[PDB]
Formats: sequence, C-alpha cells, structure tokens
Amino acid sequence: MKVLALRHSVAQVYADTQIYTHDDTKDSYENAFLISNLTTHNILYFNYSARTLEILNKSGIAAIEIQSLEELFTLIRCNFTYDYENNVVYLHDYSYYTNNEIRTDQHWITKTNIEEYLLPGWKLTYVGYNGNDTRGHYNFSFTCQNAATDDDIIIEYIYSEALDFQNFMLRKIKERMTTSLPIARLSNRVFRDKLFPLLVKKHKRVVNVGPRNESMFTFLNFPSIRQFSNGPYLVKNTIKLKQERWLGKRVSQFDIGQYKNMLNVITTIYHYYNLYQEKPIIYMVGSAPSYWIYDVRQYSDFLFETWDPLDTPYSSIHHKELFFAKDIGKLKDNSILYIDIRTDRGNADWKEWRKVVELQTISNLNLAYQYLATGKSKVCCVKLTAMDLELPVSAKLLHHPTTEIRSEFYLLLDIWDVNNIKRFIPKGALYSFINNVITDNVFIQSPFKIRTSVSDYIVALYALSNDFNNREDIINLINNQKQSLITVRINNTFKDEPKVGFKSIYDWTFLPTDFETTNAIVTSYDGCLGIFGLSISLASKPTGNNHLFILNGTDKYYKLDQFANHTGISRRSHQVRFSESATSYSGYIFRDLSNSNFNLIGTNVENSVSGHVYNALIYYRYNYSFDLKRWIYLHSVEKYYEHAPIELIYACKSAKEFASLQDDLTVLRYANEIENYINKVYSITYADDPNYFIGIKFNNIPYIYDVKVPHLTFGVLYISDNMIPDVVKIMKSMKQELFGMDVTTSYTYMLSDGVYVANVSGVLATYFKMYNLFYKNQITFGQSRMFIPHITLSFSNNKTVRIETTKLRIKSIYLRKIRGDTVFDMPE
Amino acid sequence: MKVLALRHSVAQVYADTQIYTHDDTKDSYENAFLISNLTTHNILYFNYSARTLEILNKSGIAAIEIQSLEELFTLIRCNFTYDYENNVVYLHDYSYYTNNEIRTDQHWITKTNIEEYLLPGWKLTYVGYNGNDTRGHYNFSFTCQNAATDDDIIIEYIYSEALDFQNFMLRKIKERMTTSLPIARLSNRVFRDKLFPLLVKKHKRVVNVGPRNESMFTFLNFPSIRQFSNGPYLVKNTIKLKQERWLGKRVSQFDIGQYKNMLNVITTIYHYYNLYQEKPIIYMVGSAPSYWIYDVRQYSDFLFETWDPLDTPYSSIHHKELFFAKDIGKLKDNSILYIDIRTDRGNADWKEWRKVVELQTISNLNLAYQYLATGKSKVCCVKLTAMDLELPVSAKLLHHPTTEIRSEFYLLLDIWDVNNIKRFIPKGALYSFINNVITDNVFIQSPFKIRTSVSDYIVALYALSNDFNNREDIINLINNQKQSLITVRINNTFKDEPKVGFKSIYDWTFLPTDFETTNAIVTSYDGCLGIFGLSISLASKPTGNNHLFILNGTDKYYKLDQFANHTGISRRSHQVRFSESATSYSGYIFRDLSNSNFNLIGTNVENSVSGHVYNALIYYRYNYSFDLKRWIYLHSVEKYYEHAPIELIYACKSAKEFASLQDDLTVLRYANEIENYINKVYSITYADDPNYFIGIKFNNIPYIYDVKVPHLTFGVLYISDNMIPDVVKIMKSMKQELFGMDVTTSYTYMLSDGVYVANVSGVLATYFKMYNLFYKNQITFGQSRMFIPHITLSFSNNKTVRIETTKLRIKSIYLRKIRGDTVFDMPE
Amino acid sequence: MKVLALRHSVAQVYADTQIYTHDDTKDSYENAFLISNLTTHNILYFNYSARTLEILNKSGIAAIEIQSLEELFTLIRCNFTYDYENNVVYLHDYSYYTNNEIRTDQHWITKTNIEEYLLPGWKLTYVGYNGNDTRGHYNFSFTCQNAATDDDIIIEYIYSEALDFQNFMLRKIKERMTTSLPIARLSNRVFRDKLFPLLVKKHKRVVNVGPRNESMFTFLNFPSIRQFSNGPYLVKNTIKLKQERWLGKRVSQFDIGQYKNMLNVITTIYHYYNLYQEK
Ligand SMILES: Nc1nc2c(ncn2[C@@H]2O[C@H](COP(=O)(O)O)[C@@H](O)[C@H]2O)c(=O)[nH]1
Ligand SMILES: Nc1nc2c(ncn2[C@@H]2O[C@H](COP(=O)(O)O)[C@@H](O)[C@H]2O)c(=O)[nH]1
Repeated sequence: MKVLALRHSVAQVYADTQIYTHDDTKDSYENAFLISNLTTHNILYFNYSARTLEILNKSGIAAIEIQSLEELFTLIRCNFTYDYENNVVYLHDYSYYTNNEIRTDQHWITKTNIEEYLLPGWKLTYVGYNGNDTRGHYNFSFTCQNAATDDDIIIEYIYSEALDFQNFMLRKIKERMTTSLPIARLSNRVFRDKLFPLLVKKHKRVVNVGPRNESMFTFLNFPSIRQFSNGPYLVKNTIKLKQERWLGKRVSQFDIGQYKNMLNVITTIYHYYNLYQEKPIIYMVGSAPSYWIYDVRQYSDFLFETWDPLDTPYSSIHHKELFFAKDIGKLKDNSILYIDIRTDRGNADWKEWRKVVELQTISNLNLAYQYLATGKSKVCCVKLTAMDLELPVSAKLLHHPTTEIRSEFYLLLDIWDVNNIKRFIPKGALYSFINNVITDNVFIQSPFKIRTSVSDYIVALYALSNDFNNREDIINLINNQKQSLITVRINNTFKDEPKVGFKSIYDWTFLPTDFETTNAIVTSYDGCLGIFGLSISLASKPTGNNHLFILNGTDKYYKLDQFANHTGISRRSHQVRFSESATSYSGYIFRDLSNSNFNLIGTNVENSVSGHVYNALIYYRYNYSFDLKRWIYLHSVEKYYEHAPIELIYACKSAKEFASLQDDLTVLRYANEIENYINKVYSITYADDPNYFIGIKFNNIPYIYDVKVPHLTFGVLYISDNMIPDVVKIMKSMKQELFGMDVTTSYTYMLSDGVYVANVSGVLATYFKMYNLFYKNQITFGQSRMFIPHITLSFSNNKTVRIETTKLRIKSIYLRKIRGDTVFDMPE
Repeated sequence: MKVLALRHSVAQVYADTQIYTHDDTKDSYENAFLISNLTTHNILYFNYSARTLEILNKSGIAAIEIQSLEELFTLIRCNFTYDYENNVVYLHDYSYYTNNEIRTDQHWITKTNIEEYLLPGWKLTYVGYNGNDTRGHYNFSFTCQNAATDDDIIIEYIYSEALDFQNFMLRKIKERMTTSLPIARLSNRVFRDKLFPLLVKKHKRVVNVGPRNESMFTFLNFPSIRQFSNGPYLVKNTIKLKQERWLGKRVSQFDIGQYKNMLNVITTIYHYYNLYQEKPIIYMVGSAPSYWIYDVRQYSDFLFETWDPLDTPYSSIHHKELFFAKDIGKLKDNSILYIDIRTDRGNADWKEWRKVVELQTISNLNLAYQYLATGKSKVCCVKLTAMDLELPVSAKLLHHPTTEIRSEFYLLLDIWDVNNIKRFIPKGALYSFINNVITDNVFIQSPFKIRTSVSDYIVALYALSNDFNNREDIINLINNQKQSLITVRINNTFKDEPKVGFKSIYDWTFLPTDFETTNAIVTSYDGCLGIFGLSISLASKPTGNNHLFILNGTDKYYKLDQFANHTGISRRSHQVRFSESATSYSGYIFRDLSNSNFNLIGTNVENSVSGHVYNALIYYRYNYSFDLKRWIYLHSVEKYYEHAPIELIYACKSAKEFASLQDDLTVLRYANEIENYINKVYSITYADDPNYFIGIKFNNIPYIYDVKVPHLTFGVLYISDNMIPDVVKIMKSMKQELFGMDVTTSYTYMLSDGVYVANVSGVLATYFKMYNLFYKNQITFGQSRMFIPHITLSFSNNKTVRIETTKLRIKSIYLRKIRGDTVFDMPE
Repeated sequence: MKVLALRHSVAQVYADTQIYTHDDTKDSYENAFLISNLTTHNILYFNYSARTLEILNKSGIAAIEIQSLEELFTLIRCNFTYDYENNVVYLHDYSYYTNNEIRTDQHWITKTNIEEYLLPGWKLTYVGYNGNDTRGHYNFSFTCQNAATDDDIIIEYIYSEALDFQNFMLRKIKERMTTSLPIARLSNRVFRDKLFPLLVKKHKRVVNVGPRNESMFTFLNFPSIRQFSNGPYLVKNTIKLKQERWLGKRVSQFDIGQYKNMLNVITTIYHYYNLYQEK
C-alpha cells in the first residue's frame, strides 16, 4: 500500500499512474482507517501527524516520511519492507540488472572463476548481508539499502543437475522480468533476522521447527535454541541400498568446493548445539583458502584454528603449514574437528593413485577416534572415499554437493558413536549413497513431536501444514498451548477444499475458526510484521500461498485497535460498491433483503446493521488480517465502539445467503463457524411470544390514522412479574437518552398486509444500548425478527406518502402488559 | 473509465475512493493518450479543451463536461452511456430500488393486478422508452435519464414456468445486488436505437441476422429491412407430434393476455414486412382494452381500427361495438387482420360450453379465408382451439405464452397458404404443440444463408459464432465482403480453445488475425460506440463474453488516430510495470534479452524497440480495441508516427518467448499470425553476408583502444556494383541528419568474446529512417541480428569503464567495400 | 457373478455371450476360490457339491442350482438377489415393459384415474410387496418373483413439480433403457426386510439413523426400534417466515389425496412409537 507522507508546503501531484491523495485532520486513527480502505497501491498523504503513521506501520502498512522529491521520493517508489522503530528501508528492487550485474551476499563466490561463466559483460559485487553494504549509495532522511540478491540462481543451479550456466541464469533472469515479485519470500529474511534475537531474550528459550538453508546463518549466534527437522541419514540405513560403481558426474562448471566446506562445518555446529547448548572452538585441517569464513563472522564470532600448507586469509590462528597428523592430545575438548586431509592427482595412474586415497581414509578415521577417545563435547566431520570400511551404525553421513561427483562423502561423529557400535559397509553401498542422495539441509536434527509444552516458546513458520502431519495434533498444539508463534495456511479457495498443493505435495488448509484459543491473535503476514516492528509495502493477494499467523500468550491480545485491527476491512467492498459493476447501495440493499426487511430499503443510507462482520466474512480472502474472533470476544466483555449482539447474527445470516447464490461453500462454512461461536461466548434469548412491552407515546402524529392510539412499541420482553422492579431501573437510568434522541418521521409504508405504518428513525442506537443493559441483567428482550421501529396508523392497504423530515417528540414512555388493563411504570 | 472534466476555478479533490487527477496542456492527442493509459475507473480532468474530450469520446471513452458539484457531479458518479453528439447521458444505475419501486417501459403491465403480487410496499412507474420519462427529475448542463428497467424480471418470469412471483423477484433483485452490472447488455438497446435509422438512410437497404425479442419494437418503423432468424413452426410439422390431451397449466399469477395480443400482432407485421417492403393497416376484432397500443406508437405510427363491444382507449377508429362478423368486403387490401373473437365461460357446463368454442373456431377460419380470397398483400392471425380441423400445410403456428394453458393456439396465414394446400390435423396433435412448445420469437423469418453480397449491408451482432454454423462460410462472409457490420466472439481464453460456451451451447471463437480484410476495422465494443456516436463509462473485462466487431467498407479506415486508435494500449502494462509485483524496467529488460541484446540492458531507458506491438500481443485480452493489423498496413504505405519494419519482428519474437514461459498458446499463435502478415504486406531482406558497409569516423575517441582505426559501422548492405550510384543519393540526401544527430558515448562494454567496444547512443532514429529510405528503393540493408551500434576499441576482455556522457562528432561518413582497398563515396 | 450350477448328465455349452465353464473336484473351498477369481459375469458350473455353493452364497456370490433348461435356465439369466436359506430369487429385470405395463406395489394407485394419463395402451397391475404376487407366473425348483417396480416414476413425479405425466414417464422409462441398472439400490429393500426382524429378536434394543421414505412401511410392526432423523418443523419456527397469500398451484394430473392420507397417519404413528414404545 506504501503510504508516502509529503511535506506540507513542498508537495506535488503530477500525471502519475497509481496515485490517490489524502489530506485531513479529523481524528488520528479514523484517518488511518479511511486511508487503509483506499483502493490503489501508492498514496500521497500531504499533511500528517506522526501518530497516523504509527498506526499504519503498526498495522503492517508501510507508511514513511518523505522530505524531498528528487531521489528521496522517486526511489522510494519501488516496493520495500520498513522497520518503523530504527527507520530502515529494505528495498526489493531488481532494477540493478540495468548496470549489468548480479549481486550476492556470500564472499566466497567472488574468488571463483564464475565471471568466466556469466553472460558477456556482467559481473557480481556488493556482497553484504541483506545488502547492508548498499547503504553507501543513498543519502536520505532514513537509512536504506537494497536487499535484493540473486542467491536463488546460484544455489538452485548447484541443486539443479544442469551444467550450462549462461543458459541457466538467462532463463531465471527472464523469470523475474516476467512473473510476480515474491515479496512474502524476500521479507522473511528481514523478519527472521530481528524475530529471534529479541524472542530469545524475552522468553529465555526457543524451539524452531523445520528450518531450511534459508537459515544456514540465522542461528549461528544462538546455541540456546533447539531446532528440529527431518532426521539424518545414518550408516544404519545403507543396508537398504543396492550396490553401484563409480559414476563420474559433473554438475557445476565453476568450482564450489568452498560451499561444501562451509556447509559441512555448519552442519557440524548445529549438531553440537543440539547435543550441548554451547558453542565450540572450531579446529580445521586441509582447508586453507576458506573465503567462506568472512560470511560466518558477519553473524557469529567463532575462533577458527587451521592447519594447512597454503594461505588462510580469514582466521584467528593459522598455526602451521604442516597438516595436523598425530599431535592430537594438544587439542582442547570444547571443540569440533573438521578433517579434509586430501591430495590432488597429477597425471599419475588412477589405478595406482587410488591406493593413496584409501590409506588417507584409514588415517583420517584414526584421527577421528583418537579425537573422540579422551574428552567430552567433541564432534568430528571426516573425509572418506568409497571403499569397504568399518563404520559406526549410529553415525551420520553427508554428501552436500560439490563441483563433480568422484567418490567421496563425509561422515560426522558424536561421543556415543564410538561406544561399542561398529558395522562393516561394502564399497558399492557408498557409491549408491553418493550418486543419488544429495543432502538437502544442514539441519539434520530429529523431528518435532507435535505436542504442547509450557516451558517452550515454539516457533513454526513454514514447517507444519504438510499433509503427512496429523491435523488434530497440530490443531491441539495451537489451541491447548501458550507461548508460541505458529503459522498455518489459509483455505484461500472455494468449495472448502481441506488440502491444497502444487501437484507435488498437498498441505492442510485452515480457516481462522478452527481454533478456540484463549488469548491469541490470528492474523496475516503483514499484521505480524507490525507486531514485531515491521511493515511492508505490498498487500497480500486473495489467492496464492497466504498463511495464517498465530501468536499465543502475548502481551498484545487486549490492544485491539492497534495490532491486527479493523484496518483494511472495507478496501475490497469500496471497489465493488462504486467501481466494479454495481450500485453504491448494493451492500446496503442485500443485507436488508436477506434479513426480512425487504419491504424497506429506503433507510439503508444510515441505520443499517452488520457493518464490520459482513465484510469480514465474504471478503475474508482479502482481509483475514483482521482477526474477527478476537474482535468479538473483547466486546462480549468490555476490555471506542459498541454494537449490539443482535447485529452480528444478521451479519452472519446474510453472508450465508450471499455465499449460497455465489455457491462459496467456504464462506458458508465460515458463517456457520462464527454464529455458533457468537452463541458460545454469550447467549442470546428471545421473547418470541412476550408478555410485556415498552411503549412510547407522542404529542401528535403528522399523518392520517384510524388506530385509536398510535404508539411506538419500542421493544418487547418476557419476564417474571417481580422483575418489573429492576426493569424500571433501566427505564429510569436512560429516560433522557430516549427523551433526548432525535426521533423523526418522514414517510409511511406497508409493513405487512393490513398493517399501514409510519417509519421512525434515529432511535436504534439507544435501542441497541437498551438491549445490552437488559442483557447483562439477564432480562429477555427482543424477538428473532428484525425490530424495524414503526408507528401504526391503520389496518388497510394504502400508498406510501412522503413528507418533509418532521421531528416527533415524546409525550411519555410506558411499560405495558400485553393484553392487560394496567401498567406499573411510565417516565415523563 | 468515465473521464469527468471539472471547471478550472471550481474543482475539488476530496477523500474519494477511485480518483486520479490529471492536468496538462502539452498536446490535445498526446494528453488523451496519457489519460487513456491511466489505471483507475474514475478520473478528474481539471483544465481541459474540447478536443481532448472529442478524441476520448471518439475512442469509446466516456468523457464529459462537469459545471457543478452538488448534483451534476455526485450523480454522474454511477456508470452510463454517453451520446457525444446530442449530449445525452443514459445512466445504468439500479439505485432506484431504494425508494421501493421497480420500473418498466411497457404501459400494459400497469393496468394488471401485479401490484397485488409485488412485495408489500413496492410499486412500478415511470414507464418510458429508455427511461425517456426520467429526464424530468434532473436539471443539468446535459440531458440525462436512467434507462435501467426491470423488464428482465417480468419477461423471464413469463418464460420461467414458475408461479410464485414474490419468490421470483426477490431472487432476481438479489442477483443484481450480488453480481456484476451487465453494462454491455444494457448499452445495446441504446446502440440499436441509433444504429439502424442512420444506417438505413446511408446505404438505402439493410439485412439483420438473428433478431430476438430484445428488438420487438426496434424495427416497427423500418419495412425496408429484411430480417432473418430461425424458421417458423409449420402445420407441415405436426405429423411428428405424439397425441396428447388437455393440460390445464397455470404459470402466471397475473393476467398477461395483453402480452400475447401484442406479440401476435407484432409477429403478423414483421411477416408482412418480410413478404412486401411496405407497412400495413392493422384491423382488429375481439381485443378492446389494448393498453399495449401506446407502447407501439412510441416507435412507429400505425392506423389501428378495432371492432369490440368494450372500451378501446388507444386507437384511431373504434368503428363499432359490434364485432366484425361477415361484412368482410368492406376492408382495404393493404392490411393485416387480427381475429380474437372469443367468449368467456360463466358457470356453464364445460362439456356443453366446449361446443360453442368449436363453432367459433370454424367461423373464425371462414373469416380468414374470405379475407384472403379477394385482394393481394393481406395477412391474417386467427384464434383456434385444439380440435380436429382442416388446415393449410404451409401455414405458421403461434403459441406465445399466456396466463394459463387451456387449449388455444393462433395461426397466421399468407396469400399462398390458401392456393390448393390443405391437410387434416387431429385433436391431440395440437395439444402436443400447445403444452410443450412455447414460441420464443416474433421474428419467424427464414434463416440467413451465409454468403457474401454486394448490394447488402449486412448486420450480424449476436447471431453468428454459434457452433452449428460453418466456420469458413462466416470467415469468408467477413473477408470476401464489403458493406457490413459483423460481430464475432474473441478467443478470450488461454490454450487456444476454438469453441467456448456455457455448458449449454458452444460458440466459435476468433482472433483478429483470422481475417484478411481489405478496408475494415476490427475492434471492440467500446471502439464501435465511438464510430457511431457513443461512448461508455465501463471498460471491458479480460475474460467474459467479449466480442470482436468488424466494420467493412466504411469511410473510417484511413482515419487511424481517431477511431480504434492506440488509445488504451499501455493501461495494463503500467499496472504491471510499477505496481503488480515487478520492477518498472521489467518490459525494458525482457525484450532485449529475448532479442539477443542480453549483454546490455543499461540503455533500455530510451532507444529500446517494440513499443506498441509487444503490448498489443501479450495483453490483447485487454486492448483488442486497438486493431493492430490496421495500424500496420497504413504504415506500410503512408496514408505523425513512423517506426522501422525491423522493430515489429522483434516485438513479435519477444511475445512468443513471453508466451512460451507463461505457456499462453494463444499469444503464441497470435504472434505467428502477425509476423508472417508483417512479411506479407511488405517483404524484408537481409544482407546476412554483406559486401559493402556504411562507416562513420570521428575526431577523437575518449577511450583506450588498440584497433588502428576505430569506427562506427553504421550499417551493412548487399548490392550490385552499379547500384552504388543510387545508394549515394541517400547518404547525400541525409548527410546532415547524420552530422546533426546527437552522437554520444558514455561507457565501454563486452559485445562478445575478444571484442571490447564502446556504446553509441542517440543515432538509431536516423538508422531506422535510413533503413526505410533504402527499402523503398529496393536496396538490401541490415542483418537478422539486432544492430546495436558500437565503436570497436580492442580485441581483449576488459572491464566496463564509465565516463560522463561525452559528445562525439563526425569526421566523415564513408561507404566501404568489405575487404576491399577503395571506397567511392564519403560525405563531409 | 451369478454362478449357475447345472445337472451332470444334462448340461450344454452353446454360442453364448459371457460364459465360462468350470468343473473339478479338487477341494470344496479351493474350487470356489478358483471360481471367484474368474473374469466373466455368467459362469456354468457343471458338476458340483452343495458346499461349494454354500461358500459362494456365504461370500455374497449368488450361486444356485439349475435343474432344467427351457425356462429355469433362460429366465435366471437376468440379474437377481438370492436368499440362500429359504431359496427365494428376487429378480431385478425390467423386461416387463414389453407386454406394455408398469407395476407398483401400492394398491391405492389402481383406484385413481391414472390409466387415463399413461401412454396409450399401457396399464399397471400385479400389485404386491417385493413382487410377492409375481411368483404365480413361474414354476421352478426354487421360489421366484420379480421385485422390479416403478415406484420411482410415480413418487418422484409427486415430488417433481412437473405436471405432464406422459412426458414424465416417457423420460424415465428411457433412462432405464439407457443407463445402468442400480442394483445396490434395489437389493436394499430385500435387505431391509429381513435385516430388522432378526436383529430385533437377537438384540433387546435397536436404533436406526436416517430413515427415509424408502422405509415408510418397513418398521410399522416394530415399536421397540427408536429411529432418529432430521427434526420436525415446528410452529415455533413460523416467526421466521415472510407473509404470503393464496397460491393456487396444481402439480398432479391425477388425484393423490390417498397418498397424503396415508403419510399423515404413518407420520402420526412413528411419532407415537417415538414417545411410547407401543403401538
Ligand atoms: N457503528 C459503526 N459504524 C461504523 C464503524 N466503522 C465504520 N462505520 C460506518 O461505516 C461507514 C464506512 O464507510 P465506507 O468505508 O463504506 O466509505 C462509516 O462512514 C460509518 O458510517 C463502526 O465501527 N461502528
Ligand atoms: N517511437 C514511439 N515511441 C512511443 C510511441 N508512443 C509512446 N512511445 C514511448 O513510450 C512511452 C510510454 O510511456 P508509458 O505509457 O510507458 O509511461 C512514451 O513516453 C514514449 O517514450 C510511439 O508511437 N512511437
């Protein structure tokens, strides 16, 4: 939506493409509301106050100050993510292709030969995390940087099994200049970066579920988190594999040895974090060039100590040019040891040189056992060729990709992988692992058992919703659990399909109303950006991979008009009402017809009902950022605004009817889901065949009438005959809000056959309040019909006569017994 | 789109929902273009000239003057159709439901009992054609009236076989306040009203194909038109029907006798128009109340002469209260006779009263034959019960609906239906016609044989495209034919589906490129509104029942920038470029990558190619109002603007690539459809391995270089050695447009391996003209590659160096022989 | 699958359309197994023992004895349901249309004017439950009767809001001679008839869920069952309804007063059974 707030005396409207203008000083949050229901994508907000920007930025709507026009305004056009507490703009613009470069955020790729393999004239540069080395280009009122990088192209290529690179990047560079910017994907690395370091301090613990190599680096300075994912591959499960022979396969023009050397270490550490919430010393041998070190130090600071003949530019201590051979007792315990002692064949005979590779492998294991023989908290990660070896069963294999597959895989070990566990593995049982099994993830820790906990702050962002997880176990994990941040997918389709996918995998799909939480928000992506200190410039789409977010047990459940609020509620309706092929009164006509006020749709300008909810139900696909359920519970019990209980049912009933004609079975369910939850948090009682009624007499009715005493039957009630004395309290306590309300009549109509009446206006708000004061005093009041206030005139069938809006005022009020000869109260 | 032009000194921007503002005086044509590529639906145009409104209104964009704010501006919000030559606004607002009425445009329904059968409190009123009796409510700078009526509800109900009316209207009134305004359907009755009376005078003849009861009244003052439709039902085809017995069926609460009495006459007339191109006297008997007369006189003026005992309010001469019995020679020939001599049973015994009904029927036929025995040009339409009768084979039966089916059907006769043609029909062969066959259409004239004609101005608006018509015959009717106005459906879907429908019937679907017309427009609905004097406020949707319109042989083929012009061309692109999830340079990057200028996408701000067409190809679903084909043929031969031939191929080639990734096989076809039509109206030749070239030398190159003589190879050509003397004309005739063009260089790049070059800018427009000048002199010039102008510097591989934009100027120009030692021309 | 067991010395293979033959004495249940994995729909089983037929009939495979060829074999071609303990064949053949009749199992429709409203020449007759008045036509080694009736056409027409009957039946009679015999639907009324009376005497208390007017008559001699279904419409829920006026609507050429007079009583009873397990 991208609100751009411009200087009062310096501000221009030009022939732009998606620009509305807004300017007012009515009330701060009412202004932000009126903005947030505006249609277009780019809005100029000419005279402003900081609090109107606060509310929007809190609502996930990116709203920012603009002080100048030449570059501060033209470059903040493009889409972005805004941290509204440190005033940093994370742009997501792929217009940097124009000066003919790609850009990464990993230093190691710069030292490859890759620029030989890019298209002619292109380069890569500006290597910083989130583009934090971009900010040197711009000089604004705010800090700014373009976090768009092409990590996708390079990393997918490695996992792509394709060999021509120019063909590859030319394909993908054309995909972005064709298809939609995936913002929900780029804003997450921003979100993840600030999401954990505050969460860890606030709760003192955290568990994450399903981390992928999106987060290879997020957690390197967080030992005290415990991540769970797909389990590892074990030596225990090589016995499955069919035998196979050397397969010389090349899948990368440019050498990516530094990438696996980075991953195998990183895997080794998250393992060490899994066992001992700790963080180690990191010894190394055989790995000099190590341009992947500087990538690591941008996140967490580790002590790297290396033994290699060649240059290690990035380390604390490069101890020797000798490679660590048997001086092994000189190591500290709190450690990991990464062994990559190797060789390179020259032109020597492969059949005889193979003998050398076998002997190193025997040695490299002897180093591993002697390491793990003495001290506790020691983790190894050792180099192996594919030959017959005696390996521990419970150990974990790794084959992160490389330049080319030529018979080697790495093994990592723990202290208990030595304690009397050993198996013999044949040769071709390893090649069968090498050649077909690519390791996918450095996070090889055990799966998350789906059950509630009370010490755990559980995060689960894109791990659950998979079809293979028990639906009810995740539901109960969400309902019967405090302390979390869970994400699940919304049922964004019609005909209520419970499982939705890509023709590869299906995922479980939810509505908001699957969950009877106790104190929790259930909002969208943009809403939770606001909760955690962020705001985004692009709105969510009605279809696509939208996801419910669920915050349990948080400080912000009571702060309703701040976070996950009624912002954005009517944005799509206004499009339908005025523009997209309908009359402006379409919603004002339908809901009265569907609630049996179909004779009268004149007074549907004002005094209609079913405001917030009817929009929340039929356009949930757009505005599920508004947690409807949280809105209702906090008005059951006053913890601004107030509507009657009755109005919410009519909002539900009309959405059913609407979804019936449309045949949108998902709204139709969602309407059923709500209305019996409305009848849950509070009951509703109906004096269907009442005994008493509240009546209002007037001085003079400016119409023709044959009924001997015209009156307004203001409401009916069914009570016991000694709760009159506490009904009259309310007759008394609001006597002037009835004498003081603008009763007006302007016309006659036909309420029904043989019942010719007037219309009364301007009274309902008092009628809705009265309903609530009788309510909490446990007094029945009102019928299941819609109370349309009317003054009876005659039992005939006549013509609607219009007069000027003539004010009527109250003779008296009275509480009358139906078919009785006496009353007991009448204010005056 | 609804352009609203506001007063200069009286004009307000407020917190509205779909408002851009535009204001400029750069150009009249160029301003309307910039408007027409604006996104939103409602545009305020603050300072204006009449010609900018003319162009838009001519482009189908409704653009109107606004002089005041209170009601002239607030009520012109809603959608409408505008006749920009008489300044009449036809609104299409269904907000008249609020004062609780429906509205018709047929006087006869007001005299029914229907208001007993409407929902309680509702009425019907304001009965005028197109709402021409609405204009008394509004006092504006323009004439105005709300042509929205509820004829749908009433007429469908009659053809609906449902009996409860309150249930019916409540259903349909809720359909409109739910679903999209069918603006295209509503604007046609406006279109049809002014479409024919001018067309008839201009060509002196006209044939229409597939008229429905949308047009019961359009043609009543047009004898000289010859309509064709589904043939009639004949007595000849009762021999099929199984025997059946009396079926007492009631399908209308309210009496609709006046409706069939209206239809049977109207059928009788269009028949008489079919036989003789003249228009009759219209005698009647048995039909007094005849409140349907006033409906007829609002369109065409006929002489009605009636014989009935009861009151005929609306007629010329109600001759007698006796009903026309045997004084039959006293009738004029040029006539139709409508017989409805009948009775009404009281409480008499149905078994004996039936004998009376039989005798009238014998009499009513004797009247019919005695009528058609004497004079020529006489038609009848007679009342019959279902009994065994001796009927002419070739006669035509009618059972337009009624209140209730109780055994009667009407028969119409022509002069040749008496000349020795008679058959015996059994009783139940008529009930089987009555009870199951509802007549659908008063237009019972023979079908249109699908073949070309040269005297015929053929209209065909929504009759063709049906799956049962031979596709090629309608194609050839469109291609091999002048003098017409044909409509066909567009292939608005993807994966190139040739036939599309509603799961009831399928219809043939076209692209614009199915047709090699000679002088014809192929545009949208809104474009042809402009051509005929109309403009509409709502844009067409990318999917839905869009239809190509085809105007053959019209005066407006050469007037390109007026009608069916490049208006609206980039509206959807601007949405994609800036807002809907992409960088603004996305289109500027893709088309260079897809045309092998992928090394360089820096100079894609300006000097890119493929402007109009690439947008016409991938977003044809939005902007098929622009006839791409007409645009190209009129630039092949100059009959403002000019682009080279080369640019159009690259526009086509890139749309293919675009549609390949997307897998939109319809653009992919449409690209193939165009490019070989580009190679049709004009050839393109390529000096792929040339002999000569045009070279340009400069004073000094502000770069490093190792080539001994840096030069711009401005273009290459393959010619004979004695067409040098007419090549040199062109260099001489444009020597200063080369000396006078802003040659500039700003950087170096890699054109290819071992070719390090500079970039030249600002020259291409002269290069494109030069290609055109050589072209028509039949000289080869240019290669199939894209000519990216470059100055060679060195045969190495180096780094892009940026400098300030430094102007370079021309030493000389020269025409050089490739690997030769001499030249023969050099300007200076 | 329709196993037809033929006499040893009297048995013929002819040029038939879906016939395998099987004959062996290996082992009783191994033989039935080998049969039950045979492809075709009609199987001749030439020399047999009763226990091989028992197993199949217990397996849901209809397997029956055939003693003669002229009519006991040619008419047991068509599809059927077999009660293998009382040896009754419930045929499901709609070939009775050929002698130009429909057939019901409710006596009241015969006293209407409906034969004025059938297609010319047709009639209705043979009104018995499950066609239990059909068995007078056939003289077989087993009891037999054609339980195919056209209750669908008549009852749907009443619930159809359509008024022309000849048009109606001609439509539906053509649906059956077009589409597949719904056997899983016709065999249930057989199933329901014997399913409950034995359950009742075996289990002291029973309850049924979602009965429809398939079973208007199944339960009339079972008070001690407690059926549950969609709740009633109450006077309590008229307050919803919009006001409306007399609507004269005719949806049945022939008078069906006897049908509602039957239903209103029957409703009244199952109610009385619901309150007081009584009759
Ligand atoms: N009673 C009530 N009315 C509201 C509330 N919010 C908006 N409205 C009404 O709904 C209108 C919405 O205007 P719109 O967004 O359709 O232009 C407001 O102008 C106001 O009349 C609310 O919270 N409570
Ligand atoms: N050569 C040429 N360029 C055009 C033509 N029409 C528009 N353009 C270019 O395309 C641009 C379109 O701007 P946009 O509508 O994308 O903001 C114009 O500003 C102009 O540079 C045309 O007819 N010929």
